[PDB]
Amino acid sequence: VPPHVPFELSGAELRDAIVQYATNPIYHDNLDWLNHDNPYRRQLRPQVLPHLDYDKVPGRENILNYASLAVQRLLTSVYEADLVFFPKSGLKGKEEDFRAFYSPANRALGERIRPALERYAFGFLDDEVWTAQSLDAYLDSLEQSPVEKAILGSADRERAARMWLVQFAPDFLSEASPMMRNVLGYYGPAQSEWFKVVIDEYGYGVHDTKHSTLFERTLESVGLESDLHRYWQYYLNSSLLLNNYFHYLGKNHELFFRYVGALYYTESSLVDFCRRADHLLREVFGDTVDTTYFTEHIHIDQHHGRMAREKIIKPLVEAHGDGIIPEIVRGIEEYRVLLEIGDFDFSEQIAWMDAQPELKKLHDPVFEGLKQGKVDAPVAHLVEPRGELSNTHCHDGDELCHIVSGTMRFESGLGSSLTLQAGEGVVIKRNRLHGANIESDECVYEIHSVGDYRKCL
Amino acid sequence: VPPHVPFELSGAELRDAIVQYATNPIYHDNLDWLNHDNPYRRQLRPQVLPHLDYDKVPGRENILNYASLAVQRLLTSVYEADLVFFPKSGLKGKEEDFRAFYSPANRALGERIRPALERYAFGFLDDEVETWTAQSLDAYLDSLEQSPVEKAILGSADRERAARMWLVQFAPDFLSEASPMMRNVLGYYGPAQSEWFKVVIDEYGYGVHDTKHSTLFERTLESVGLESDLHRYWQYYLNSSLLLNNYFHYLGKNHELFFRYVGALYYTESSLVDFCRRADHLLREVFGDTVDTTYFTEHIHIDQHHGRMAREKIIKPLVEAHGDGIIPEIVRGIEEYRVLLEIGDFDFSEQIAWMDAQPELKKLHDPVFEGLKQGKVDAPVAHLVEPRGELSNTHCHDGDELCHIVSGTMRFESGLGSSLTLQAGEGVVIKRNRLHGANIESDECVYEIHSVGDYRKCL
Repeated sequence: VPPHVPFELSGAELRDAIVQYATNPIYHDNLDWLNHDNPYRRQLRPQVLPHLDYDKVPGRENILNYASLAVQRLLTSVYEADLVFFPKSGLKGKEEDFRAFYSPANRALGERIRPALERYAFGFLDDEVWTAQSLDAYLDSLEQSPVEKAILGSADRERAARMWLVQFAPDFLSEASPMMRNVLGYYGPAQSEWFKVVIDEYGYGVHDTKHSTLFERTLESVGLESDLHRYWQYYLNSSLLLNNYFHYLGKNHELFFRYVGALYYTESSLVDFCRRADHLLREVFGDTVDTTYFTEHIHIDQHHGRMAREKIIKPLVEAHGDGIIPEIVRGIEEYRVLLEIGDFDFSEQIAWMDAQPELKKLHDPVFEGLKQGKVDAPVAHLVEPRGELSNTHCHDGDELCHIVSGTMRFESGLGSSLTLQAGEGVVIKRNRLHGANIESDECVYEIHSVGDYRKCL
Repeated sequence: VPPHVPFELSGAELRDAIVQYATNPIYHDNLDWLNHDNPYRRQLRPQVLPHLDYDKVPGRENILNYASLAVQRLLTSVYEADLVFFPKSGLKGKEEDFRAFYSPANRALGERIRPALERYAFGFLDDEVETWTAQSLDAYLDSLEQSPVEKAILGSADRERAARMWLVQFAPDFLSEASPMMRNVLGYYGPAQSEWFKVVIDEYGYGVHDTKHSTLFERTLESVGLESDLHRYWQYYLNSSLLLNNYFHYLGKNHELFFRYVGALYYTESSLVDFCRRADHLLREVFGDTVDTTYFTEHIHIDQHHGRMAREKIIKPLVEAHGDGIIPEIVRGIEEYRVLLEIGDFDFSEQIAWMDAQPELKKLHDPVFEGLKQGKVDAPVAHLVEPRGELSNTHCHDGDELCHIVSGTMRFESGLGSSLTLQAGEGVVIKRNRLHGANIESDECVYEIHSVGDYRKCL
């Protein structure tokens, strides 16, 4: 028997493999801000991917850096090759993109880089996070939320709530897809118990009461659309991370017990989430908003937490022993970490959107500070024609964008834009999602990499 | 944007990649004939994988050759990394194998070769299966005696053995019932998604485990003395059984084939009652009162299946929403599946005939062994010497072979419950494409293998 050469992919070969997957034409930059009813096109900004170092895994303090956002976007596209999508208007005239996404090549190229991508995306959780006795003590251990504060306190509550709702589109519109990955196969009575939870989310198979269909009504009632992924460029790093974590747990069955932990915790908190979400949306929108998606779990026992602990966790540790409980605990603790990152990232993004007029004015003192040599900042000189749309991304330090001539639409969130004319500009805050489009025949501008804009004031 | 290098994997690079996947220790030869409640070990015979040509895709006349068997075994193992299994006895003591099967490496190595394995396994269908409209499709759908399995089992020299061999062929499918179909309910698509989910719920007993259909088939197996741990009977799974099961994982994993699965689902539903009626009858005739056929008698009532729904609430809205251009794919799913069924019928009939003929083929060794000694045939011969316990895991050869035992004792295994004891001077004719293996029972065995091709030419 020939020796087994262990799987290995790193360095430049990994970079080339990531670029190879992502240069499929369906992943190239969009010429618009939105995907118009095409579930096969996802913007991965492949032109940047040759220049990222996938081998040095980031810690938590840098997981909102651009390389992390790029990897979350890559991973969502890789996981979703396993999901069935058709356009709302039907497949007609989109068959070419359909076959570019569902192809042997696109699957194999994505699956080859998936281990490296998952190390980059989730490796930081190793540093961030047993008997049956203490386990049942640990689970016994388990107020305005940060999201409520961000939305209710925003200078544009409806814009902030709409930005929040679209973060959930890939999760809620494909509701229970990652959980369904754990029902394939042949194992104990726990398998039918997992299946029961999936069935509830699918509305027992009645499409009108399928939970995804209810969230369609929620989106449409506040003037948003329900086609995936219309708002791809407005998905925060942290929202993709949260969604990706459950596909990670569901696809990789050595993490099955981590998912058992996460299922208990999410079911246990589902009612409080839906009540807060129902309350918040009615506050912001009034009678207009359809919150049926959430009010289907506003009764106190309208969840699966009690059965998750009794008929999933209990039989599994008995059949497989206490060696699995540290994984059950780890799934709970990892999910809680990701939730905190989401709260931080979302609140930061809303504050960044709300501050746009002040940050346009702050361009002036920051620019003057550069003249005075307060910061020795690298400069980039760019010239771009009309319609050259920079798909949304972020930078890892603060940047100053200064318009020499022309007109730029500076995009900072859904419904959040600035028109920058000659002599104007904007302070771009580190890790904030933003993009730009050129709305004059030509635009000449500069990007100064100031690091920390406060040193220029 | 850098230029896109199209995915490419062929020749020696592909051979090395298949070897690299398959040399994971959980895939090495078993020292016994059975896997003993360990669902992470699958025998891929990796030592022979360097010497197969994965680039030349066989046609139908050659899809029971050994390379096709080896690819079916690989593909089953690749697909099943997506399925959850735990040992019946629990995970304690099997954690290392558990993590060897569910690892980033094992998945990534298998997924890299999956395109090439699927071309090898399924490419012949392009030739076996040749614009449409909504009710030219309805005319075609409307257009769709002892069954081959009924004849194979009830015509057998050993009815019970033939039926047990048949039942174990279904273990990977029935014990993971509806797993490939579940692959189609992930995502976000129209009303068809919830109609598909209905069918999945129905084969999983609606989340009640004792009513769940895999548990019913567990009771079938145990009622005739077989076990229901996966994959206990791996070495007795025929090429065609794996091929049929893999075809649905293929359709399920690769959503460009979604409409083929829509067709296949209709055809299997509208065939299910006939199949279950015949299975229930033949098992009762073979085993009597002892056999539990509830798994089958769940579906012995005419029109109590999902076929009408699949036509009305799945096929009809998808054709309206996505256009008539998907109809050739719906038909192709039906026609490709029917080809695979024909192959299964032949392969299983051949295997049972081969098990039943073991006494005669042991005697046929004598006129064939001498026929070679008569200048008659110029057949290559390998001289093999092997120690005790050298269990050759089951495989097949592409031509007839004569096995002659110079000295020692060999257990020659031709099927579940089908064995020969071969001693000095004795031997057996090994028929092309038939599944078999051997174990050395003395502590040394000297024997010879003559590639006679067609043993007829030595008579």
